[PDB]
Amino acid sequence: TIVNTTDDNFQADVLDAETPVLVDFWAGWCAPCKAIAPVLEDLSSEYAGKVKIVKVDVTSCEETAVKYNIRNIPALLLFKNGEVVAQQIGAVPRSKLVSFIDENV
Amino acid sequence: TIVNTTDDNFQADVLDAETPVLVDFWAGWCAPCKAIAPVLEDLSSEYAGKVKIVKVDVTSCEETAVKYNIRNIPALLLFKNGEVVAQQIGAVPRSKLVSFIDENV
Repeated sequence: TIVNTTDDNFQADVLDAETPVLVDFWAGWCAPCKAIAPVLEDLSSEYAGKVKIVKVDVTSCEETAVKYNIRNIPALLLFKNGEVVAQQIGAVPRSKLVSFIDENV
Repeated sequence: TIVNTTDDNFQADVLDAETPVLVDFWAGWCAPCKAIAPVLEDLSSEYAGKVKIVKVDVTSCEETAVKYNIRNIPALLLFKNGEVVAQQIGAVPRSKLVSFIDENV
């Protein structure tokens, strides 16, 4: 279960969540972004109930990208209680994604 | 003298030209796209009449960005007679942009 959110739904899907939320900013022209889709699918299942994964398509969500000072994609921002607590900019291997999630639970 | 094109103006502004065309795929949130904007303005004048520079805002031109497999932004694609002859993906210094232009033009 990976929600695709929108500028209008980001409050409900991300900011209002109590489960920590890993937000994936991607675009269809972004090759490294597309390349981490498989690991994000696996991770969404591995961490079910502990972490919610949400995708932001920056083509239709430019306002959201700007609002959170996205400067480069792939960008993965971890939200807790509606605030950004950590981020991983640029694609990294599964092992670094697993370590990024585990330290910031 | 840098033309901002669209999905539907792309053929007339880029593909139909006989002068070589350097296309910069960019977005407003993208930081390296800002990194290279000044040098692009200088190069548009240094190479006036020899290379035309055109900009594609991927936020409103997703179709073009996907069609040309740009990988990430900023993407600098050199076109000659409507075909891509070389490309530089990511920001690079002035000296590498000059060598990129001259080697393929």
